[PDB]
Amino acid sequence: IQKTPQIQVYSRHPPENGKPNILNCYVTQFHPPHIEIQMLKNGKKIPKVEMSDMSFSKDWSFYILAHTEFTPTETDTYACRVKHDSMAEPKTVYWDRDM
Amino acid sequence: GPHSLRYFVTAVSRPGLGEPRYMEVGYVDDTEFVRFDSDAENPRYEPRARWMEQEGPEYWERETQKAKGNEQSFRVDLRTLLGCYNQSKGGSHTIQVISGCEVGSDGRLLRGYQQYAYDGCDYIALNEDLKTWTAADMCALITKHKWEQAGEAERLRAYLEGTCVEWLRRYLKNGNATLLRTDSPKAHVTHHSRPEDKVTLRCWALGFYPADITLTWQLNGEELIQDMELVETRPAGDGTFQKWASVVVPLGKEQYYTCHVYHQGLPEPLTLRWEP
Amino acid sequence: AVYNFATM
Repeated sequence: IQKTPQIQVYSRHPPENGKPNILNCYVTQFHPPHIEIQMLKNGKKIPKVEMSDMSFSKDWSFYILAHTEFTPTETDTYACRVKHDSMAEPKTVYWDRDM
Repeated sequence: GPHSLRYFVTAVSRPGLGEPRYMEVGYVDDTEFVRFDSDAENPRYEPRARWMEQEGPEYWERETQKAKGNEQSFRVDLRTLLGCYNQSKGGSHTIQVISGCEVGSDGRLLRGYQQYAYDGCDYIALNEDLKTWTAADMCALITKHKWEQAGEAERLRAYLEGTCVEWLRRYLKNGNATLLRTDSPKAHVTHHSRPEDKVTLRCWALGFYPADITLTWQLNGEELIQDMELVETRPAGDGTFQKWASVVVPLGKEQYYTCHVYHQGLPEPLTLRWEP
Repeated sequence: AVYNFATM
């Protein structure tokens, strides 16, 4: 009855170096509810990430959003790392500014 | 244009680590507006929308106390179901509930609902008549009988037809500026090369509210049903939403594909093309 | 405003 999280990373606005933005990590369709979600800047945990928009779909799977404010630069990298019982090892999804 | 008030309620046990975690999250439409979390430093009902500033401490106290009673009742449920299912004391389990109502633009009740699950499967639900229950297995049959005997559905129906509708009208009034707004999507198209002389064209829609939206790819006045990929509409961290949808086309044929965006905030739908 | 749930 275990369901594997789908993980999606994206910014609020089209990224521009030097302009304030919001980075999002939306983690969805998972079960059971216990989960660890970390946002990373250059391999290092970003402190003070907000968790919001917790809900469930009609088949009861869990949805949740992590977000944080950020200002992109040419070389800063961003990712979301998720730990969940459905997965043997943590899954890391990288922000792709050109997607 | 209907509106809804929904609460998402979850209780999750954690043997070896103390009391279950307990959480209630409330939404008006697609906007989070209140939250209670037993793991908080100071567990209490809290505003999640700026307009909820309009409620006085009385409200926060009342809701917090209700939430604390709910927490206790769900701790009891976890134990009850553990027994009824003859399950080990060692495993974590989850109860989930969605509870709420929908009203029309005239403020009149359209529908009310309350549905429970255990370990992510249907457990019991209030029927559309707001009078009778449907239980999904033999343990839920026990709960159904208890609730029939205690007149629970009549109690619930009074809340769904009374309290729930009335608070929803008040939230809609108080948060009018936020909740009744329309933010128009802003859209653009990206281009990605592929093996075999084919291209990915991805249509983005950003910055919109409310969440309902439609994106389509067209070839020759016709809509593409195949090779079209997408994501579920998702929150962007500031109370707006975004979406994308892509199609794979033959390289050199890009200009013949168009993306269409339909939204409450677009008097005319958007038509976009890959701009090299 | 949230419902005051009954035990199961």
